Amino acid sequence: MDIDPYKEFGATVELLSFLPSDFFPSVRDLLDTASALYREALESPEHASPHHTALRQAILAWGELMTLATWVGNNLEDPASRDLVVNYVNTNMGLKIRQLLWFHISALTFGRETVLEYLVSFGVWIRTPPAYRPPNAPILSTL
Amino acid sequence: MDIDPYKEFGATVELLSFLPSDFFPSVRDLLDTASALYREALESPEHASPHHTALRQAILAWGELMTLATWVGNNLEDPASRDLVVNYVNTNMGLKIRQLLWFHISALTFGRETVLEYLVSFGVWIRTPPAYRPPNAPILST
Amino acid sequence: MDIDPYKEFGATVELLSFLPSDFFPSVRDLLDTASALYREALESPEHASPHHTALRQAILAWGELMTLATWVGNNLEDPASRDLVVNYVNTNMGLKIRQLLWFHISALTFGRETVLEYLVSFGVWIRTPPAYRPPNAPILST
Amino acid sequence: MDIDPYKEFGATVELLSFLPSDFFPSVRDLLDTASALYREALESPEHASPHHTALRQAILAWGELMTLATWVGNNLEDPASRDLVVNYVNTNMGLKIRQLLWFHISALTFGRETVLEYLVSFGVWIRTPPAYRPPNAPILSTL
Amino acid sequence: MDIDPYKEFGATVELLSFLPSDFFPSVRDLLDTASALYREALESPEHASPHHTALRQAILAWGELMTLATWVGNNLEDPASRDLVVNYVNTNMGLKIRQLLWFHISALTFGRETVLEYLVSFGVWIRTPPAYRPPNAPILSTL
Amino acid sequence: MDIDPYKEFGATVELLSFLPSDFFPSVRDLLDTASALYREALESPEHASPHHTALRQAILAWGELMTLATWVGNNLEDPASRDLVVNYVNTNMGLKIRQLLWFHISALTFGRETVLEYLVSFGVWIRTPPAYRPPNAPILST
Repeated sequence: MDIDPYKEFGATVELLSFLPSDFFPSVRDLLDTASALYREALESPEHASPHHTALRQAILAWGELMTLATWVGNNLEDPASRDLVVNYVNTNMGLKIRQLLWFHISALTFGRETVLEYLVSFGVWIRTPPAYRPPNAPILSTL
Repeated sequence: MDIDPYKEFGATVELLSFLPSDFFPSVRDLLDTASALYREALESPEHASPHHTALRQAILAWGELMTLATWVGNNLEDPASRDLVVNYVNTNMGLKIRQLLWFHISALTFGRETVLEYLVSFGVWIRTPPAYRPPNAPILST
Repeated sequence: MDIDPYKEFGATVELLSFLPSDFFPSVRDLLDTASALYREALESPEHASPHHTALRQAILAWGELMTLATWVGNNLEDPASRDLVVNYVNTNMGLKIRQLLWFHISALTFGRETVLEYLVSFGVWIRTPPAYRPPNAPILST
Repeated sequence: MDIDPYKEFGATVELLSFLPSDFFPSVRDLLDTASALYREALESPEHASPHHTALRQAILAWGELMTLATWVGNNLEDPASRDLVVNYVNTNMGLKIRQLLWFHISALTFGRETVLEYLVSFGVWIRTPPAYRPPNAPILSTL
Repeated sequence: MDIDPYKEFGATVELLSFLPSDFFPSVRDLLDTASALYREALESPEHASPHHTALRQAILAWGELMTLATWVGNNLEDPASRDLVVNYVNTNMGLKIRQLLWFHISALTFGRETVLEYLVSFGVWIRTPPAYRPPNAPILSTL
Repeated sequence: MDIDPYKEFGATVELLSFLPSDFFPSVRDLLDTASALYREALESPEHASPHHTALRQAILAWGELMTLATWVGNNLEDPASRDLVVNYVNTNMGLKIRQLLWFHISALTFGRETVLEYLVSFGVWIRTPPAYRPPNAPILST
């Protein structure tokens, strides 16, 4: 069970490790986006796509991790350990959760095919060194 | 954002508030059962039933948390915070992950409706004093 | 070569990893039951169901191992190695042979699907703390 | 329950005790043969013939006996007992398991009828003393 | 024989001397992208295109070379020679492996004709002196 | 990417490693044969068959390894490391490249099915003992 979360969505995780951290914007932005755009889809008792379901589970998990951060904030005495822990959290689990959220929400809004083709073109782009790399990378949209 | 992860299956988090904490099992056994019964359906490219997807994401989350715990165990100095964090994980977040995993596993194998009937029958069983309560609470099979 | 002997029946060795060791019964009683219920179908020339074939080969293997144990008991000098080997057989290899025999016997008599349901229901029963667990775990019959 | 493992395959064990040990080659050769030729049949969750099923069970049993040998190798102090035990193993259980494996795999590759007729002719052959016995015994093939 | 490997696909090594070295990105990025895209089709027991087959052979070649690198790292004593071997490998032979990977992967995604047109357009781009050279080097897209 | 390159042609490294290593000829004679027969087809602009393509890429890999060999021979100072590296190459990677080249060449000349049958028959020949084995090993041909 080395399970790939994207295998049922056509892609893999090695695909997405090509592109950097900074392209993934803040967790709070993605959560607010998801809420504002698809609260009707999330809260309703009908699953339109498995993207929505994994999105629900990821949002719940991230809420639990925020509870973890708060609990460690309100109980531990050593500032070093607390800072190190929250740094690890908001860096690495931030990376992974932002990745997952971006993929699911992008595939919903713009379509699975378009996202896969975008990631193909981006993997071709960023894998080019600066000399022959264009300065303004591809951007995402439907048509 | 105020989501109940069970809203899409007819169930509700309040419905599991019937069940106590101690009832749900250790995590290692759950993961072992899940793998040994559904390895091929998990790793394969198919969302044959969305319970599979929830199980995928839950297992990945628990792996992420185990990586967190190991990272903390092999980097920090004060063992107080270390053991405290490990305890907090394995108790409190273990509760949520156990809830979610148990539910989705039971729904995969035995069926959603039968699981709902199991939960409500257990709530009837436990909303009852000890004496007239039979000592063999319901456990499920087909 | 990495074979699971249960792969051909929808089951999996990981699925039996739910069950503990002590649960499965002594070997002599299993062999007695097997013979007394299926002597004619075993010795007869017919592979009416492949569980019969697995049972044949398993009984022959256990007879081979009992012959091994007797051969060691009536040829060696140091009783340490003697009793050690006998213990190792009757515990560790007994585990595998008991697993295999119990499964194939239950599948012969009661049915493959019902046995799978039995295993998963037992896993639900045991992935549960002691208190809310009923003290009458499922046992099977028709 | 003096069960014959071959009664459901047309033959018996007294049939095969006519022919010698040496005709059965090494266990490792047979296992590697079985793997190389029919890993797709073994590992798949579909039983094509009861030969395959008994083959699975025999391979698992032999793996367990190898585990037995290793365990005795790693725990006992008396070299005499260890050597005697492993000798018994690789001689006698070697004989039986090689017999079983050869029969099943041969019947699969070449057919049950051909194997039974081969064993008939061989029992007629080796049961002849050297004077009137041919020097180059029968060999196995389809056509 | 000095086979021109790109000869089946209308392309040349002369066509690749248009491109500089730095244009090709790091090998780990290539492998990660290739995995996350087409891991299933690679491990799939089917030859979808000769591109796939050459890609499989090249991945195995790189695996052999990295295994060699690890062996030499874990057994050799003369350190300057060791480091020089490692750098020589991962630069000089990594270059050609990157050429191979990039070509076949881009041909899989976007098509052979498109890659050829890309290469000749890039040649027109770089063979222009830097003054009147436009600032945007072309890249690829399904847009 | 647990890749086995022979999957495109109905075989595996395990099916191929069923033979010993000594059977596999030296790489030099293989390149001699392959060149002196199919140089015109392999340098051609034509994907005549995937066997040719795997052969092309494999020959590139081996030529590049020989380039490495010459670089090492003409640029290191410590001859011990030179010997270790070079003989390690021609043993370990020599084995794999020999296997690959022989497979694809045999498939070109005689045909895929025939080479598979030859592997099977030769292995069953060589592992079976000589007395009851056929007197001569089979040798593949149309």
